[PDB]
Amino acid sequence: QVNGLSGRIDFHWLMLNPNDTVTFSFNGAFIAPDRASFLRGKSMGIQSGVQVD
Amino acid sequence: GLFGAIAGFIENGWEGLIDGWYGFRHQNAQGEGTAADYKSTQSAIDQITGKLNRLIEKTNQQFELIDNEFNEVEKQIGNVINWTRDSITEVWSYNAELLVAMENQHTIDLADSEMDKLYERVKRQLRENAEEDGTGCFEIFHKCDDDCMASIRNNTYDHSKYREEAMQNR
Ligand SMILES: *[C@@H]1O[C@H](CO)[C@@H](O)[C@H](O)[C@H]1NC(C)=O
Repeated sequence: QVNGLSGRIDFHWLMLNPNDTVTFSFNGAFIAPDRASFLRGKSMGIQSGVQVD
Repeated sequence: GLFGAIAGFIENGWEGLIDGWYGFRHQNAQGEGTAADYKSTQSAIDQITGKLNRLIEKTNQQFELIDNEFNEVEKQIGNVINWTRDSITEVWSYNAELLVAMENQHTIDLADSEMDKLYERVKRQLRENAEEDGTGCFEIFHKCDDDCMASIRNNTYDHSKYREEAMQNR
C-alpha cells in the first residue's frame, strides 16, 4: 500500500513532431490525455534547498 | 631566478621603498637619498596585470544537469556519468595546478628580468665614469651631487662632461 492504495498509474511520453499525427488504439486500462503541452522557449533548471533572492 | 638579479647578486630588497617596485639609493657628499624608478615598475606591473586579464574572465559556455540529487538515476548510466565527471574534474585540476605553477615561475623570472634591465640600463649610461661594485652598486669616480644623481634617474646624464675626472681618478 502506498498512500493506502495498492494500485499504480505509470506515465509515458513522446514528442510528436510538428505536422505529425499521434494515434492511440486501446482496449482499456488507459489513462487518456486531454491536453498536449508545448515548450515556450529557453530556461535553466536547478535543484536546491535555499530561498530565492 | 633565471636572471640572478632578485635574490642573486643584489643581496635583498628595501622594505623602506614604498614608492614603486625598483629604485635607486645613493650616498654622496650631501647625504643619503633614495627614490623609485617608474618605467620599470610600470612595465612589470602592466605585464602582471596582463596575465590577470587573461585569467580573470569566465566562459559563456553553459552546462545543463545530467543527473538528479533527490532521485538517483539508473545505476549503470549513473556510474558512467560519475566516471566521466571524475575524469574531467581530474583533468581540470591538473590543468589548473600546471597553469598556476608556470605563471608563477614566469612572473618571478620576469621581475628578475626587469631588474636586470634597469641595472644594465644605468651601466650603459655611466659608460666609463663608474665601476661595477658586484652587489648592484655603481662606484662613481667624479663628484656627483644630488642634482647629477637626478640627471641619472632621468637618463639626462651626460658622460662626456664628467669623463675627464672619473677617467683620471681610475
Ligand atoms: C503533414 O504534411 C503532409 C504532407 O506534407 C500532409 O499530408 C499532412 O496532412 C500534414 N499533417 C497535418 C496535420 O497537417
